[PDB]
Amino acid sequence: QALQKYSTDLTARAREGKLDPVIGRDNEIRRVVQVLSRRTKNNPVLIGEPGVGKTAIVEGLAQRIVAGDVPESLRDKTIVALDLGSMFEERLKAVLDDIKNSAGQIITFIDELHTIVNMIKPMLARGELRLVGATTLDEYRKHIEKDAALERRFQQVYVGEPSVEDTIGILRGLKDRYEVHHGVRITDSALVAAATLSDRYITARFLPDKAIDLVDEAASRLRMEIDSRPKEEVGPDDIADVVSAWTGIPAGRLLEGETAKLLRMEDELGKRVIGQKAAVTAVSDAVRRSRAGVSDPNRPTGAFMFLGPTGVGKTELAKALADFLFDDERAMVRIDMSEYGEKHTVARLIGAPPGYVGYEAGGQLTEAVRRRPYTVVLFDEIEKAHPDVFDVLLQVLDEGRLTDGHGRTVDFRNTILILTSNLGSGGSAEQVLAAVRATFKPEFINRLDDVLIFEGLNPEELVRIVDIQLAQLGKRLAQRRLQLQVSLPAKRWLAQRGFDPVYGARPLRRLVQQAIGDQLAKMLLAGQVHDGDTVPVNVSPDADSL
Amino acid sequence: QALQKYSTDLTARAREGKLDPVIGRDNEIRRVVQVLSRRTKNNPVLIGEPGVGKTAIVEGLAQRIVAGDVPESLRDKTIVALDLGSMVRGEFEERLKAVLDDIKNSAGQIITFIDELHTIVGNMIKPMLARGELRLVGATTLDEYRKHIEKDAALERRFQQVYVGEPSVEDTIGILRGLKDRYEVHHGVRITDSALVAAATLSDRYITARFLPDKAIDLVDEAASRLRMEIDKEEVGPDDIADVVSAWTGIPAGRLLEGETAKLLRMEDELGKRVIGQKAAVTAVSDAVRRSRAGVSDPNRPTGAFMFLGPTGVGKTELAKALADFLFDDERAMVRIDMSEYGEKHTVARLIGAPPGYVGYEAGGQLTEAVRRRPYTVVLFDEIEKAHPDVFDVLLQVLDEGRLTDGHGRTVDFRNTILILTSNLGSGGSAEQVLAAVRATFKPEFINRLDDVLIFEGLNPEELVRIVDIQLAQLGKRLAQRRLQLQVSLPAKRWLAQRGFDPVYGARPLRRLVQQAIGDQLAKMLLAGQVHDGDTVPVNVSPDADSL
Amino acid sequence: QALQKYSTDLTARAREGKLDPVIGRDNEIRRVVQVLSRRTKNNPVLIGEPGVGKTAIVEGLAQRIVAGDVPESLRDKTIVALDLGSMVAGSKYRGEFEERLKAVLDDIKNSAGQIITFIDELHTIVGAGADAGNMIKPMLARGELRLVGATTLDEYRKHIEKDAALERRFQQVYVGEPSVEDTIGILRGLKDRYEVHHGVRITDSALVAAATLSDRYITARFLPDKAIDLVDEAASRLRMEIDSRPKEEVGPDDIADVVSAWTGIPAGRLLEGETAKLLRMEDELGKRVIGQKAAVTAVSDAVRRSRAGVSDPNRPTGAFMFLGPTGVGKTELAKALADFLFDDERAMVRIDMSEYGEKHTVARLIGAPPGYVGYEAGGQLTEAVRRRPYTVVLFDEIEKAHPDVFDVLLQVLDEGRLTDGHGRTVDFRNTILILTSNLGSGGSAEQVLAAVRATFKPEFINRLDDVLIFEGLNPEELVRIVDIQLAQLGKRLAQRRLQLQVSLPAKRWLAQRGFDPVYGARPLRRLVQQAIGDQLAKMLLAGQVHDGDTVPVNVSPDADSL
Ligand SMILES: Nc1ncnc2c1ncn2[C@@H]1O[C@H](COP(=O)(O)OP(=O)(O)OP(O)(O)=S)[C@@H](O)[C@H]1O
Ligand SMILES: Nc1ncnc2c1ncn2[C@@H]1O[C@H](COP(=O)(O)OP(=O)(O)OP(O)(O)=S)[C@@H](O)[C@H]1O
Ligand SMILES: Nc1ncnc2c1ncn2[C@@H]1O[C@H](COP(=O)(O)OP(=O)(O)OP(O)(O)=S)[C@@H](O)[C@H]1O
Ligand SMILES: Nc1ncnc2c1ncn2[C@@H]1O[C@H](COP(=O)(O)OP(=O)(O)OP(O)(O)=S)[C@@H](O)[C@H]1O
Ligand SMILES: Nc1ncnc2c1ncn2[C@@H]1O[C@H](COP(=O)(O)OP(=O)(O)O)[C@@H](O)[C@H]1O
Ligand SMILES: Nc1ncnc2c1ncn2[C@@H]1O[C@H](COP(=O)(O)OP(=O)(O)O)[C@@H](O)[C@H]1O
Repeated sequence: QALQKYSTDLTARAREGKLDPVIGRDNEIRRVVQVLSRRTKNNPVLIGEPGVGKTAIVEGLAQRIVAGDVPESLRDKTIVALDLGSMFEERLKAVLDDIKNSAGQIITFIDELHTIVNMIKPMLARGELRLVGATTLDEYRKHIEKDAALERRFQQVYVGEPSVEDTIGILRGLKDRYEVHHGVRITDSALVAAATLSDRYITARFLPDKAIDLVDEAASRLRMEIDSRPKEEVGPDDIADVVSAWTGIPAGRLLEGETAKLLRMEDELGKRVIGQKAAVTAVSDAVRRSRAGVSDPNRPTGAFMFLGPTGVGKTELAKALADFLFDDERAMVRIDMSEYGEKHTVARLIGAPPGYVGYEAGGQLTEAVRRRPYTVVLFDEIEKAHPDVFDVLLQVLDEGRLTDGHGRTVDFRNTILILTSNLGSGGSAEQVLAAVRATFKPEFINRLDDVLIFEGLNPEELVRIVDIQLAQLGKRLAQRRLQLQVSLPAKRWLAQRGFDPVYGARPLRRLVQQAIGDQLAKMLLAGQVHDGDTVPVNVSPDADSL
Repeated sequence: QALQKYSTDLTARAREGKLDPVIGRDNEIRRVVQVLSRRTKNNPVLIGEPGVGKTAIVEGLAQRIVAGDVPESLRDKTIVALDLGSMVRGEFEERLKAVLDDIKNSAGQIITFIDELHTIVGNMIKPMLARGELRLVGATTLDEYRKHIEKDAALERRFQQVYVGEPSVEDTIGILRGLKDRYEVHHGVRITDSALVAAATLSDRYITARFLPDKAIDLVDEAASRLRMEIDKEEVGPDDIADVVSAWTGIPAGRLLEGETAKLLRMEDELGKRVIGQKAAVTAVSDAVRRSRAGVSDPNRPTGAFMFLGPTGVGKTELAKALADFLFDDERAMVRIDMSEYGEKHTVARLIGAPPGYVGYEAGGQLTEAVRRRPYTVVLFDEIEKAHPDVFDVLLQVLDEGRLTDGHGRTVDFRNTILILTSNLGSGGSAEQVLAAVRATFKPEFINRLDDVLIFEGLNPEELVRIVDIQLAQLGKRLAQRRLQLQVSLPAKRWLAQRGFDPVYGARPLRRLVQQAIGDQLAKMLLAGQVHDGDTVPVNVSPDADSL
Repeated sequence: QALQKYSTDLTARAREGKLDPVIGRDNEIRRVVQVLSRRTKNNPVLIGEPGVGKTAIVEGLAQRIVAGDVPESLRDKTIVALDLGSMVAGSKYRGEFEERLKAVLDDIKNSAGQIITFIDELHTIVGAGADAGNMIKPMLARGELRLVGATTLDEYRKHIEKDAALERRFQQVYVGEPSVEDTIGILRGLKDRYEVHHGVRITDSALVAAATLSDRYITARFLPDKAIDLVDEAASRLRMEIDSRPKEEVGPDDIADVVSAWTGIPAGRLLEGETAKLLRMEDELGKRVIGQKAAVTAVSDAVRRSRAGVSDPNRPTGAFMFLGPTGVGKTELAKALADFLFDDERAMVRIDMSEYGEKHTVARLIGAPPGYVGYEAGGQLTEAVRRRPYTVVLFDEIEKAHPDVFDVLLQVLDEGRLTDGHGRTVDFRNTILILTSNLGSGGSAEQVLAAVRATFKPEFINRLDDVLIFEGLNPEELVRIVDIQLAQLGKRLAQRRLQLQVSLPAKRWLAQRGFDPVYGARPLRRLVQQAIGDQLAKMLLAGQVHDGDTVPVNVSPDADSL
């Protein structure tokens, strides 16, 4: 009776009727009471993530106890809690004396007992206090997993997060508490919008609490825009607005200007990547079948690998892909699989486990994808890595998460995966087909999307490349204001001279440099071509004079 | 008695009987009390898997003590337990000093007991131990003990191992039927020997993660608690436990019954639910697998060594994928190893990997390292005709004695696997020259040890509708995220046949050919509009191609 | 009060008589004394493989000091048993172990030079750092403390010789293991302690037999304790047999009982029943091999000699190579032998020499040198033989491996020696090597005894024992062969309750078809299968046959039928 202050009550609140809204999970409450009425491995704990409603689980348990659906050994059982805000070791003895001397009738519920585990171990060894708790999977696995002394008295009970149809009524039961501060109307449309939008896209928090914070920030945004400079009720708009401002991944109804660009991706990308019709069709069909919600929910929103002959665009295409989605090139995650020539370099992209020298440094991939999980990762020269990182990527595909040294889990269900190589480089189709089937096991290539092949450059395809390179050189030497004047004969001359179909486009850059920049840099330092000038070029018998 | 707050007693509470009697395992107690009665290398250590009865044996010895039956040397000597999860950076050695000093000044032979001491061992107990005043009785698991007590120990010269592997079905049944009344008063429902034996056998067979003496008690107590809660049937029975096992694993209560008759009679269209046509082949293979597990064939032979060849794209692999699915409860079990690279004399060592210290050693062989683990697979062999006439010697050794040797030195076992040697021979002959070519190309005596050599019959120009129909029934699940139903029309569905067969690789493309077309041709409607989740999406056969 | 809670008094312990009476080893005690009595750098360190008594010498020195048998400047020195496990243990702060170590050193150097110190297993002296076990190094090289130590060879080399400037202040006393006679002396000295502990008696013949067996069968540990452990084990077993059970002393065969109760070796003095089985061997082995009377006698005589006590203790128990026509029963004779003296057909180590046609494939039964891929795994054969040191090695058809693998057996034989990757050695001294072949193939004994000579070498044929030649299958005895096969089949038909009623003409046609002169009885098991097992399988799953029916067979004009 001397515990009423250091610990609150759930028997008085039961009768006095005030209780947070509880719905569903009745099978879970039945499981809880069934495992409580056992002889061994009784008094379970709750496993999950922030935003399940496990306090709500035990609250519904208490409400059903006070209503009465219990077995014979549960005469209301007066379940209680032990306040962690009750924080020396002398008081705890008398605090636990009431629980011990009880008949197991004032059993307690230690909310978040993860870190409490000296004192309560022998006090539990006799089987007198239930010590029911509520923790998460990471804390179970790092705290109470290896100790065989306590895993004989704890039978975990897993819980299911997404419950959209009941989150509707949950919002119904909590909508009132937010219509008082925010003088706003969150319509049923807003309820079922918060319920059915942020689940697949904002998978960084969890539905029952991310949906509460979504409507909270939406009501705050509405009460904000109410003033002089920004609607009178939350609808299907401010919800999507808050969806956009979280973790960077855009997800709404439609931005009313993005539907056009997406229809025009193939054409828009053809001005930076040239040729590869099959490749552009396949890489375009891959993102449109995702932005619309057609793609599968447990998979990276894009994952394939291509290869072929050199100098064709295997990197330029991925770089243009990073360009057209983030508007800048630096927003791509790029790690080159060339340096991974030994086995033990797995911890370079994973981070060393607790207890070694480089411990707080974190990985190079998982740390860059944990925060801002929408960028595109480029695995340049995947063929070079030790055939053990391929086993990590095996887990990555078709599962969508990986663990690093510290024991946390990050998600990969909204990113794009690009891998490249040049296997064979001389086989037309069957040699390279058998080679890619033989170098990576058929159980890893099974999961992938289409493995693409680039075809190579041709004469008609090189004049446009020359035009692109010349426009680029203009952009470069525009800051000394020496805009170019080049003739179509010289254009075709370059496009013809640099053509050899074994190296691709790199000889064209080499020829452009050695042919123009040579003479241009020779003149620009001897004077007479000073700033604000336009130089012409003309095909000389062998060279091209200026 | 000064710091007895991290220590529990075993004889005091034995003077009350709050322990469980441990009938059975009376050899181990005699072995332990014999070891503990020596002069050097005393204080044994119990080595065995988890939840095997390690704590049960020491408690049984404690109870035999409190009764009094051992030699009077060990008589009148108590035991004290310890919990290490209460001690644990630092001050663990300080409390270790406290407890060791307590034991030391106790000035007697008060035996200790330290569970899973592989976390304790270090150099702080050996000067205490090589003097003869304390007696510690520890316990751990086999591989763990091999880790912490062999490399950094140098102490193994003063520890004696004791082995407790696992009880058997008949023994855990006696254990259960001994430990029944306690629960018949805890809950109190009723108990049946049928339920006990069913729990024992079903746990042993299907709960392949935990072990017997605690695994059985767990299931029994769970079923009893569920049937006490159900009163929200005053007995537990075999079904009353099979339901729990089904809820646990996922496999329903039906298949969790007799596994010979009701299984070998399911060799029916349950295969034909995944394969289409080829009922003759399915019947032949079913008879071969039925008669093979009868119990009269030699105990050293693959469970089947048949092969099937002919036209591709007819579902040659699909038969095997469905076969492994039905038998081993998984279709991700077959392992395909192409006989293409094996066209060179030297490369036959690729599927084994001969020497330790050469290029391919750690990777093992392609065949063995994928068989010694998961010895339930269904190995496939593409284009068996192109493999050099030296791997056939390996195959002979396989299907003449159910074992093989890798390079590491291990022995892989083949007495419960299934071989399947696909091919592509027989391009011109119907049934007359295909067998002659198979006889002439391969060694005509190697084929003798094989089973039926059936050839897959071609697909009826009508019987492509069934395969494409299973395909459509499948792809109907694809757009279940927006509940957009699909249309069917015999002109459209049969339009897939004559334009997707391409009779050099059967229906290889018949998945992509239709999926890309329909999916990516409707994928723009799925963003613009024109459909909602009740629309048949009527697709028609336009004058030339398949528009909507 | 400094070295009062971090140390005991070994001298006072010996004064209280609670130590064991060291016997012998006066050379090493004299060396330790004439080192400990030096002027500067007086610190001996007892070095030697583990188990040979590296501490016993220190207890001996303590006893000698207590008794007063030491030179003038060594009386009343009270050697101290220092320890560091209880100094570095409780300390979680900056500079706290240093205050304790300095207090101990100060308490030593305040008193006169009469606190001779003793740290056991001093390979635990280089740690404690984080400048520890290193401040203690000026005092060492000045003769302030004496610091008698004791460390194993391996730990010494691994932990100290990496710290050369510290190893200089030490002196090594190589404590080699004793021989059998000294071991008998020590055992006879210690007999009374165990005779008092266990209320039994121990015979001198038992002590001698222990000291002799513990040297010939347990070749992984060392003598002065490897022997004592057996005496203790047998005393304890006899005690347990006396108690708890409603001619009370250990004997010289209980020790053999122990040393056979582990390691599997049947070493003993032919207890009863065993002799009956050995005398009844040629016939008992005949029930599984019919014919070859010449060979069974040889192997039987080998086993008889080896277990009767007349055989060279350092050479294998036999190295037979028998060869002959195809399908005569060579591998089957070997398997029947292994089944005889083990009753476990899968407890022998057969290796198929048909695989080693390549040169480099020998590495599987040796290992790999240090610095290569598979090194810590070992060798297959060596690993299989290091445990179970009683198997029956076999070499299936050793004619394929090209003549280089013949240069490992060349010294496996005649010594029972083999050295794997790690540099270890294993003993084949109590195995039966057996290697078949197929030279000849029809030729007479003087046309195959030329094949052996022209294939192998003199250095090889000289190693192995008699080269048994196998006769051809007598056309008569195949009836008994078919009898054996039908018995094995009936044994396979035991989960059900079926029997057979095999008729004499059926058995005759069976022995008549499937014994072609070039391949012997090999095409008989497959014929039995395809003519009985499959016929019954088609006849059991489809009714018309049920368990219990004494199924008869017939001799129908066509292939055999029911
Ligand atoms: N289709 C193309 N469109 C635009 N630029 C291209 C194209 N093909 C090649 N290039 C240019 O040629 C060079 C090749 O770029 P990359 O894509 O990095 O080379 P690659 O095709 O990936 O071959 P490797 O294996 O990486 S050397 C770059 O300077 C590109 O700008
Ligand atoms: N022979 C036996 N007699 C009575 N009870 C037994 C017997 N064997 C097992 N048990 C019971 O089965 C349970 C086994 O659990 P433990 O004793 O913890 O197992 P263990 O041998 O300590 O190995 P771990 O640590 O559990 S993997 C005990 O609670 C016993 O009551
Ligand atoms: N000369 C001896 N006289 C009497 N007993 C001996 C003698 N040599 C060895 N022993 C006994 O043989 C055993 C050897 O044990 P120890 O010498 O203490 O072990 P150790 O020599 O320190 O080897 P390590 O490195 O500690 S495992 C003890 O039981 C000794 O009593
Ligand atoms: N005297 C015999 N007693 C029993 N079985 C025999 C006898 N002679 C031959 N056999 C049988 O003949 C068959 C072949 O015997 P194996 O010894 O295995 O052949 P093999 O001696 O190894 O000949 P190769 O050269 O290796 S093919 C087995 O089924 C034996 O049971
Ligand atoms: N099913 C539900 N319906 C309505 N409100 C709920 C429900 N579950 C929880 N709540 C309320 O929302 C909050 C959720 O937070 P909390 O339960 O602490 O999350 P967690 O379970 O991760 O600890 C609680 O304070 C509770 O009052
Ligand atoms: N009899 C069949 N039953 C079901 N699907 C079949 C059948 N024959 C072919 N298929 C289809 O063809 C696809 C590929 O055929 P597959 O067997 O992989 O090619 P191959 O026979 O050349 O190895 C299967 O995934 C399946 O969709």
